[PDB]
Amino acid sequence: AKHLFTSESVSEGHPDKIADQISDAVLDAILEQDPKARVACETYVKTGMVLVGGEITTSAWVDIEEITRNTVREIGYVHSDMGFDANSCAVLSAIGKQSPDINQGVDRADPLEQGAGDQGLMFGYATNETDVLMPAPITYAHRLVQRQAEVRKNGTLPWLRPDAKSQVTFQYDDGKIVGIDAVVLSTQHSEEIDQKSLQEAVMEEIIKPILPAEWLTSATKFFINPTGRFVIGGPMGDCGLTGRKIIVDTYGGMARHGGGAFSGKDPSKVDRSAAYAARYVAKNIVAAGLADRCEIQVSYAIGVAEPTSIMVETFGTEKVPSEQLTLLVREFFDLRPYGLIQMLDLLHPIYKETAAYGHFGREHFPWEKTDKAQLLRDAAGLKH
Amino acid sequence: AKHLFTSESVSEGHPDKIADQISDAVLDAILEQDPKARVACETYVKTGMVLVGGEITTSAWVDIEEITRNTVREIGYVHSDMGFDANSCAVLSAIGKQSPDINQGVDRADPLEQGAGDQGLMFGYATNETDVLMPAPITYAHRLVQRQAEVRKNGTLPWLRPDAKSQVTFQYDDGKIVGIDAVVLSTQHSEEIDQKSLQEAVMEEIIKPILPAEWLTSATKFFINPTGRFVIGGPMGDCGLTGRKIIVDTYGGMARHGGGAFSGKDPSKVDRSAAYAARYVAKNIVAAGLADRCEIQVSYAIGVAEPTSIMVETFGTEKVPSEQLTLLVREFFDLRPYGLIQMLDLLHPIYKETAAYGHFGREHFPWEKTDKAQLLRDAAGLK
Amino acid sequence: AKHLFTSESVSEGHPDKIADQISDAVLDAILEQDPKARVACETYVKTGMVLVGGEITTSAWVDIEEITRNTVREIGYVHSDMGFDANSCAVLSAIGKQSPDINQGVDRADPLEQGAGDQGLMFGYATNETDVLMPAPITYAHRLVQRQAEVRKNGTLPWLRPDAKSQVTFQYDDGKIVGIDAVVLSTQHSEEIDQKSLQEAVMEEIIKPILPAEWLTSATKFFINPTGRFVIGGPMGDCGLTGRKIIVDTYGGMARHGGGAFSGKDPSKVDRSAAYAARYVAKNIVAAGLADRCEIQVSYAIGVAEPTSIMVETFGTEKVPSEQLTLLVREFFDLRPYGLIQMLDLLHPIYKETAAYGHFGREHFPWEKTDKAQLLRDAAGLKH
Amino acid sequence: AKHLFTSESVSEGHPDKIADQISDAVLDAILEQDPKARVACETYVKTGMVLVGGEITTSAWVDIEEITRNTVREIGYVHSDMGFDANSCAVLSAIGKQSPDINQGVDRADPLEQGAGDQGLMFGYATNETDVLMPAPITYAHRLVQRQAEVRKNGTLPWLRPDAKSQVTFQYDDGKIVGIDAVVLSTQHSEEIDQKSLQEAVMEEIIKPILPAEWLTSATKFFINPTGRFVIGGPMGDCGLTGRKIIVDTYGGMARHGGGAFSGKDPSKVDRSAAYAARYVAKNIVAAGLADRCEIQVSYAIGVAEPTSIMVETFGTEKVPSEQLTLLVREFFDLRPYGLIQMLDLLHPIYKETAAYGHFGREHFPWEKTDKAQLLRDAAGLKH
Amino acid sequence: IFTKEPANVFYVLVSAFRSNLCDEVNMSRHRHMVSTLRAAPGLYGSVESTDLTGCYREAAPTEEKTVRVRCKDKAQALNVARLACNEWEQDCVLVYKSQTHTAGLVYAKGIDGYKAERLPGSFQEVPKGAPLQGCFTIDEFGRRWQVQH
Amino acid sequence: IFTKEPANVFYVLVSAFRSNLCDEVNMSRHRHMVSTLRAAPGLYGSVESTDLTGCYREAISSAPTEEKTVRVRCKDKAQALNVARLACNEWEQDCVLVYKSQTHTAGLVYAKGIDGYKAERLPGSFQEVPKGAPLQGCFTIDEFGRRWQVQH
Amino acid sequence: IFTKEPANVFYVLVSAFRSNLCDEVNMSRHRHMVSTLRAAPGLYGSVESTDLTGCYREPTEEKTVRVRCKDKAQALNVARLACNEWEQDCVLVYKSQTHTAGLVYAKGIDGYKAERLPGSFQEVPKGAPLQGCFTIDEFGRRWQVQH
Repeated sequence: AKHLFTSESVSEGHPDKIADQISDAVLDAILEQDPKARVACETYVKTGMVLVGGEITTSAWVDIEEITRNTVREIGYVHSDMGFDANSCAVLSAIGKQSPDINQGVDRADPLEQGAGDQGLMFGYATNETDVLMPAPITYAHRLVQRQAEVRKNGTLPWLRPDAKSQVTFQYDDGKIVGIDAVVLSTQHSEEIDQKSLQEAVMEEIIKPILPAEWLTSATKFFINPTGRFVIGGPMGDCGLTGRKIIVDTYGGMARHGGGAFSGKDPSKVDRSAAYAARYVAKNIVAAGLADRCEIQVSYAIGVAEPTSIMVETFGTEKVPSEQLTLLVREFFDLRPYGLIQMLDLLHPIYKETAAYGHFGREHFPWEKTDKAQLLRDAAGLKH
Repeated sequence: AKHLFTSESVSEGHPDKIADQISDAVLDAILEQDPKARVACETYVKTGMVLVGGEITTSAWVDIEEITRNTVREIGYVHSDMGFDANSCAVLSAIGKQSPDINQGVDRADPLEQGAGDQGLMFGYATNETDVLMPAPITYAHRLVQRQAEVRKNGTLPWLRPDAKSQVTFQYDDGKIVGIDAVVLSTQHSEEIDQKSLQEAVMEEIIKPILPAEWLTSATKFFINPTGRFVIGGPMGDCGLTGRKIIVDTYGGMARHGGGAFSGKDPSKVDRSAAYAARYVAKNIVAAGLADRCEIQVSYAIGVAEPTSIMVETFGTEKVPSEQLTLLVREFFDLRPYGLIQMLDLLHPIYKETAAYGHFGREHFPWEKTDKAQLLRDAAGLK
Repeated sequence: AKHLFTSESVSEGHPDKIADQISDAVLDAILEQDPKARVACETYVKTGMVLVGGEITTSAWVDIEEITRNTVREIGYVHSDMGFDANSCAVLSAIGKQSPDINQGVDRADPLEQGAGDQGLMFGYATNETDVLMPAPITYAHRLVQRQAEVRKNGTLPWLRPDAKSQVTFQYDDGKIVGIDAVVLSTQHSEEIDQKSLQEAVMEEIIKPILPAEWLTSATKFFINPTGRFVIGGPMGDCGLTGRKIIVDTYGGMARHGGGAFSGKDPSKVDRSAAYAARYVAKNIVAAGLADRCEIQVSYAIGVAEPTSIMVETFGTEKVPSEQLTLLVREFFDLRPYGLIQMLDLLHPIYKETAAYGHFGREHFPWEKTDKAQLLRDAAGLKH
Repeated sequence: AKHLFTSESVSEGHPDKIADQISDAVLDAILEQDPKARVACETYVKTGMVLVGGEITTSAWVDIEEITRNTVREIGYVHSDMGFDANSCAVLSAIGKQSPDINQGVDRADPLEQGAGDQGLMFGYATNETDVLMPAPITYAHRLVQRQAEVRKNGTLPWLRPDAKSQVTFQYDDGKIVGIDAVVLSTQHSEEIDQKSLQEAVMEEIIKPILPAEWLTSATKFFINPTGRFVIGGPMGDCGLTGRKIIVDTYGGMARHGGGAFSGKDPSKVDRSAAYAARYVAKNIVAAGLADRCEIQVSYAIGVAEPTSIMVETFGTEKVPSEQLTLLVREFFDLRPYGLIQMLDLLHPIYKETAAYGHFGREHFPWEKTDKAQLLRDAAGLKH
Repeated sequence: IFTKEPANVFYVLVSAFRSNLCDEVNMSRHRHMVSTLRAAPGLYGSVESTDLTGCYREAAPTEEKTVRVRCKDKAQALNVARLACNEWEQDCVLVYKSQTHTAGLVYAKGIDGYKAERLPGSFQEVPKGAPLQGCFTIDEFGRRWQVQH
Repeated sequence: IFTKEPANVFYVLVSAFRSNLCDEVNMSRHRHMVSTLRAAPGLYGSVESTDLTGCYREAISSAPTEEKTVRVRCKDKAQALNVARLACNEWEQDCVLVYKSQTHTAGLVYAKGIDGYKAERLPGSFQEVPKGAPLQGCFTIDEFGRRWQVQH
Repeated sequence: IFTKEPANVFYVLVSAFRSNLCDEVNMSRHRHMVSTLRAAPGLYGSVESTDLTGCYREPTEEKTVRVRCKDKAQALNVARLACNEWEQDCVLVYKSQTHTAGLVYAKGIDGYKAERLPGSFQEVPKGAPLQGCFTIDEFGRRWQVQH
């Protein structure tokens, strides 16, 4: 029957997402400079300071501080009142180690056979609830935050300030979405605005234009900056750790996630590669329509070319037996780490965009392409 | 149907869990010295550097440095050549401090009516699979790594060293464990021991104990330190960030999770407290037998006493109207933050034990206690 | 579920079955003389007159009355008191024989291309209830009357006379044979015998050895010549006609039936051969595990070799999609009449045995062969 | 859920139905003379001879010859070239009369209480697909053949001759009617008419006015005398029996059948009466709306007043538990033979009407009245 | 459900005449248009039956005297019917093939109003449970059009 | 589904205009009316795309017929919508289909005249054909069967 | 289920010593023999818990002993040959994690029998107690099979 479901998305003005943006900005830099790099970088966000630490394996030379300050500038933490400034803040670098020696030494084993980077497990989820196969609520929350940031940047609300968070609660009755139960929005605001103007403005420029008027109801409730005094935002407001905001990037708790932070890790790292892969394949699946939605779990042991475990789940939404389904999975896609790499060719510095507002749910991301579905189309016959 | 499932559990030796134990020990010490304080701290782990920082509205006064040193000591990283020596550990503290007494003297308002710290959603999952009312796989990997930890501490395999991970794959038939497809173990060790002797020894003193015989067959596939080189490990091995091992702390990914790390968070905040409360109600529900496996999504708004949204899910394993079930939940339980604080009395310095090896599935923990279940079953009706 | 289902069979001693036996014995001898012949013969049976008439094209030379009397003798009506005797009864051969067409048009050009002899429709049914792939009650009833005749022949109860009718009512829970509710057995008996001993000995020598003692309960009711007098049986009491008892021949009433009388019909005639092929493909589909209980309707427009319509019905027990199943049907079996002929080798002098006690469910019959089933088991490996 | 279904009918001009007509006309004659009689007459039909014989107990006095000649003449086989004559056909009555005194002598018995005259079993069906509560295809096919007979009689196409047969194939989606796939109509025709113009004429005067063009597609195929020559028609070309088209009499094979040839059976004969009762009660059931399509079966043990089995079948289209349903059934209806007699009042010379064009679906026949249905509906409280 | 009792492909359609709010003069108006159509059946090619009552719930059901007419010509006769409704301003009419008893309604104004609705689910049914639709009943037989779900 | 990719609260609605059997003069009529609609984008409040066609049994035995149609993206729940209605009224057009872009489903309004609102809401689905069965109210744009769906 | 707690590869098994013929003297010999078992921990190779009491409604109730032996069959062998010596034939065994196993009826030094179709064991569902009760720690427990 009817039951609430709730998902949230943070602004790209949030400290944790700030750290992720920083990390994958460094990643895009190093990657542009080298396709074959092996990088895992982490970013700590604190009031007066920002730190980056980790390891890089390549030939590239990279200025960390300017990457960081560019990033903050994009976000806009450029004045004391905000509690954080791109320029004056302290950047702390500990990554280095710049050791391309080990992998440059000898290269004769086939890449598709080169064992998994490190042990791990991950998931890829897909559905038909929306166009983009993502779950509805997480997508709506992403729309909310990105619209907020857009208003801040274009200047329609000059007094807006980068940090913000959003949470939405829908009534899932019989699977379909009848309407929103409630929406809660928190924003960083300049000191000038008073509360009432703020609530009015945000209900105006954000809530209505983004949400379906039908889902918008009187019974639906709206909580906007319940404290309302949020001129303090971002780091001085709260701590920031890379990948700490792990779920928001994903399906927003709609499905089970593996447990490896996307940002600050390169396609060499098995986590993102495999996760992109799982999302990609499940997307091709639901695009075929074999199941309204599918969950995919894949588990790698370190030094293993092949997935230790591959589980498919349709939640009964399957139109065909699940076993030949599994067969098709293992056939049509090479699940080897470098193999799915070649399948998706991630070696392009693009992740600075996927830094925030969902790592799936955007077309330009390559994994979101779903050609092979047609091949899948042929492999299975008619439903039932 | 039949399929495979996998989960993962880490040793205390892994850097992420290291930072987690660190921050949680901090929180337990401060809680001991002061119940009502507010705590938000994070820990970072570099090669020889450990960082701790956050806002702690407390009257308390304790050196974070010596606490960290003693904790790492207990972990045993007391030798640089391991990759980390507790004596040498570079300690960085930036912990924000503030006076909470002034705030509480200002508020003068009922606890229950006081709103949630921050907006956030969280889950609680339970099931009748385990008689500890957990999922099987994460529990097995937990017993695995902790048995390794124990057999190291007691020095039975002294050359063994702390850092270790376990990734385990079961075969589920029609939702029933028929056998373990594969078990993968990695562990830190001295250098002198051979890889093969190591695999043999660990299969003996780790694998055989925690794994039951029947699921083990020839078909079961074992992969132990496939690199074979895990002297190099620990912090120098890899940087550990507080909470990054969230899922493997929660449910092994058997069920959903919201994304708020447990460590460094007093019961006051919504994240950890609500997580406990959800697992608690779910466990009591299953103990009332209302559903065989159940997941709870509870969602709070910042500053708000009322929890924005409440959802129960039974995967059809319910025995009653799910809406009636929700009604019963709201009856028996005050989902307010202060409400669950009351119902579970989390105001006690205990979380150093929830540091590592499973937050849920250890009876001494308050939320794991299942009292209202019976009364819930009494509220239930037919069955 | 709780529902009681009944079927009913007859002995060979009953008039109608006598008619059919006569007709098909004629057919058997004739077709033996010439396989290529065409025969449509019907037999009326009255108090003492056996009438036989129909259309026959062949070059054969057969006495009607000879086979007639011999058949009646084999049945056993040899004495006045039975109410009938081949030595006594007068035989009326009304068959008009015209030449076989020797023209080259009906020749080699193509048997498969040769159009259907006559319009019509027929049914096949198969189930997974039994090893014989036929509904239970009809099978048990047939086995009952068979036990009866076998007694009357081996000499166990000589005072039995050939006419006998049996009827069984099974209980049904969840469509699983649970309990036999009622048993009605009327039989033809000599004058000397007495009613009570008859009831007893009949219950003993026939009912027990054929019904599973379990479904026999205390509450199980019995009716055995409840009229208490069946001295004068056979045709004298009542008219017997060709093929009228068509139900008992097919399915005992579990399945819907087309209406073509099988007895006394040459194989080239569409009805009998078509229905046999129907039962054939039904058995093959059921044996291939593709369904639990399947029904087949096939319809032929006179002069058109191609079946007008082919319906396959799985009652939800299809393990593969029903239409893909239908495709399978059209592919694996040629359904043109002469296609059936080649498929089954029907042009063989067999059916005299097939006159009575079940037109299906007796193995050595060609349509009953489950050979093709494996291929069908092959053509689809999906499980649901 | 897409399947082709097929049904089959014959004009009265067909020899078999002719035989049935003969029997029932005899029956109506006798019943007119005396209601209480017992009649079991059968009629064989050869090329030039019609044999009539049966067991009859009555005080009646009825020429078989006059009746037969009248009936045949009314049908129209009044000429040699037709293939059969009413005036020169040979009439043979094998009728053996029993004494009505055995009927008068039995007394002091509840007429109701008396056991059934003869064991049996039968299925009456009903479906709300059509307002006659009959399977659509067989009803349309009756309308077809009847229209043909009508155009023969009214003189519009006098070259048309009585014998004619019909075969229709409908599409079915979701169990629902969509289109007619195929239609086959073959008739006897006078020599003067051609093939082609006959095709045209049958297309117009019969097919068009009777078939809903919506069901008629260009893709829908047509067959009219596919052999292209049917001058020799009637019994001359092909033998005919009494009760050898038991299917088209009842349901066109949509529903499983008991197997009692109705014609020539007196009401007191259990088969005809009981089957009437079955269709009657099933029609009342569906009319009350207690279910959408119900098949009733009833079985009777010889010498018993109470049936052995009364099984209702709803195909899930029930609106109430089949068990409460069965209780209701045995509540309102007394399936005692004389009971169903008094319920239906069969004691009237009316069956010459039910000769052809289906025993069911025709209003004035009392068993089609649906008054009981209201008290049925009100018996169980149903609100949907 | 396929009635199959009335004639085959012969068409049947209904009309109201009571479109505007002129209750009594509306009644006479209807009657006069009835006289018009019935007086010249040939052009209409139709058999009239004026007893019926047409109830449009239209969110407060309005009931207007209505007439069902059987039109033989697959378009021509019903076309004449459409014309009549047009001149008498009657907005739109229902048509259906009796055997199938299913057809959408056609709107028809101007010279040749050829505007027949899509979604032609069904018609001539009485579920007797939910009256929240157009009451179109003759001899207390509420004949409502439906769709499939 | 919830087609998030398309624009938000906008209503996308279709129009046919080819009402009477006027085979090619009706097509010219169509082109004319499309031009007229494009002529006043403001009050029409819509962008037009003319690829779509619509296909019905039409309950008049002759044959299912199809008409060229146009999709227009009105921003106004009513204003540009009402303009579309008044247009089809002018063009003797009986009914129109409007579905709200984000939900991707909303019922039809067979309102005409000057100031009439006949707001039906179908069973809440639209533009959704998996190429299974084309029986229903027939649509195609960009060779996509895209028609509403009734609940089951 | 699976009880998750006890050492895995360990073998916990329940046995009754009292026959049906008498009760109190069967109970005396019960405590005697079970104490003999208890006293020797090497052959019986197990720990004992005497709380458990069984019923077989077939409620024939008797005092029972739960012994946990490491040896997969060996101390189990001592237990089963011991029940042989006490003429008792009914003895249940189960492995901790599975928390079930079939039933063994093994007298004779090598006479060794194995059950067929074991589903589960040592849980009561509170629904239908027709099965053999096994009540310990104020909790009933029975064995099971899939349906």
